[PDB]
Formats: sequence, structure tokens, C-alpha cells
Amino acid sequence: GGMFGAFVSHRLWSDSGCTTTCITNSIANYVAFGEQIGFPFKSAQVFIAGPRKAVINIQEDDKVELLKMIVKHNLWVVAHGTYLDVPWSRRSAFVTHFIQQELLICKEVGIKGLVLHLGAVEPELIVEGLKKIKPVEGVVIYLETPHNKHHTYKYSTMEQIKELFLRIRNTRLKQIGLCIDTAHIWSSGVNISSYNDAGQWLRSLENIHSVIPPSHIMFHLNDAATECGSGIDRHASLFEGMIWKSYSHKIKQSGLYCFVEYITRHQCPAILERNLGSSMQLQTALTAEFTTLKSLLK
DNA sequence: GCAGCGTCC
DNA sequence: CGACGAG
DNA sequence: CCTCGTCGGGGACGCTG
Ligand SMILES: [Zn+2]
Ligand SMILES: [Zn+2]
Ligand SMILES: [Zn+2]
Repeated sequence: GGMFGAFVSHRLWSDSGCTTTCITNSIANYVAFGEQIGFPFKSAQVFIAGPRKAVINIQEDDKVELLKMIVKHNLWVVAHGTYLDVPWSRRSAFVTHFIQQELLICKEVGIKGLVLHLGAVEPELIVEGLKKIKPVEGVVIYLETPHNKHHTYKYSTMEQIKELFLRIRNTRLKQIGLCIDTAHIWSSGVNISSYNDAGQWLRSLENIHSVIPPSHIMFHLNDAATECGSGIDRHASLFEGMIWKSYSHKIKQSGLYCFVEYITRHQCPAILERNLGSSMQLQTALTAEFTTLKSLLK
């Protein structure tokens, strides 16, 4: 089946006095929370650096314990890159080198990939900045669907996605994946509210498997507290935002349930990205989302 | 007409 | 979002 | 030991003078 999980923040999950092993400690509590509510988490997402500063956060003892934690529970963990990881920026010599550090760190601790945000630029400039990166065996760079309004390239329609990854394949750049953030393609103007709306988009995705195979596809399962076409990114819990709140009564006619079926049939990783002000709010929200997910799964 | 910000990811 | 200091 | 203020080597958004 699918590998379902959530983003694990340091502030809302780590114990006080976690000292040198705060990321692994947070994941430990996050795995405990999964067993309590009867949804064994198979995936997770963390920041090993930043995300707003070009500094590595994870420390040595954390790197050793994180590898043991990942192996023990067999977790599919992905690292989200910092917001400064723009390899196609003008002065990007300092930027690309920092991404090289993260990719090396990911392989040391057994993290499966690194998420980078696509820019609102041409695919030629995208592949150019990507070529400046030497691959790291076992770590996939997942290019995430961005969100904007006024720019030509949003990488949310299958035409723009197919164009990008074919230029990737012609350049012969290995270890590149796709991260589909549902809240972002919605913000970029892709109606995925109904089952058919998502099914048509997801069918066009499978129709270009020869350029981006589902083995290199991961998902951010996020509802959006914004209008379709906003360019503005406001995450919300599943069936509690503008995309799927109208389908809370019949969740198997929503667009999300079609995403769950594709994630299931391809064993893709799926990460919920929820931010709330405090631990208990976040846990109440995720318990609702993962029990609903368990309904669509089991 | 444009340059500089503040806010959010 | 997370490290780091003030208190 | 704590809590809380601060501030980021990018960028999209909308706003302001
Ligand atoms: Zn992201
Ligand atoms: Zn995302
Ligand atoms: Zn987002």
C-alpha cells in the first residue's frame, strides 16, 4: 500500500531538553502518536537544515540515532530543503553547494530524498540549475509543484509537467523525482475537487509515466484554505478547506479519494503538512485526517 | 510609474 | 521553522 | 532548568510612499 505520514516539526514534537538528538526524538514521539491512534506511520518529513537560513540543523548524535530509528521502524523519511535552495538563482554558487551538503547528509542518515521548490521560470533554466548538482547514490531530488498567479510557468498542468521532465530526461540527469502538492496545483488553478476532476488529471499523469514514472513520485496531501487560482498558499486539513470541505459527507466522491487510490496502487509516499500553533491542536487535526484516511484505505 | 517593503511558505 | 541568547 | 524575541545568503504575493 501507500506510505502515509506527516511533517514533523521540531517545536511541536520534540521533548524539552532533547539536546543533541532532537530530530530523532521528535520522530520517536511522532511514531508513538501513530500507534496511539491506530495509524502506523510509514513515512515522515523533516527539515535537516533551515528552512529559512543556510545552516544545517541536524547534529552528529542526531545523525547516528536517526539512521537507527529509520531502520528500526522502516520509515520512508524525506527531507524538505530550505527556502533558499534555489539552484537556478543568479548568485547560486553558495546555494548549490549548500544543497550538496544536504544531499550528502541525507544518504548518511538514510533519508530517501530532498524536496526542492520549482521556480516560476522556464524549464531550460530549471534543468540548468539542476545540472550544477552532482547526484548522491540513494537520494532523489523531488521537484515540488509550486504556486503562483501571474507567471507563465506554474508546473501544475500535465503539459508543463511533461515538458519539464522530458527536458530532464534528454539532459540525462539521474535521481530526479516529482512531488505533487495538491494545495499548490489548486492554488495554481487546477480544480481537483471532484473525483472526476482528479481522475482526469491523474490519468494524464500516468500517461507520461515514460518521462516521470510513479516510482519517482511523492505527494503532499494538503487541502487549501484559498480559492482555485489564488497564487497564495494556505494549507488546511483534508475536507476542511476550499478543495474538499463540500465532500466531507461523501468522501469517496472527493478528488482526494482518487489521489488516495493512485497512491495506494503505486505505493507512493504521502505527506500531510499541517501547521498549528501548539501540540494539542495539531494532534486533534491529524487524528481526524488519518482516521478518515484509514476509512478510504482499510 | 516604480522602488521599497512586510508576510507567508 | 529552528537556533540562539536574554533574562 | 524555563520562556520569549529575533532573525534568516529565496521568492511569490500584495501593499505602500
Ligand atoms: Zn514544500
Ligand atoms: Zn509542500
Ligand atoms: Zn504549501
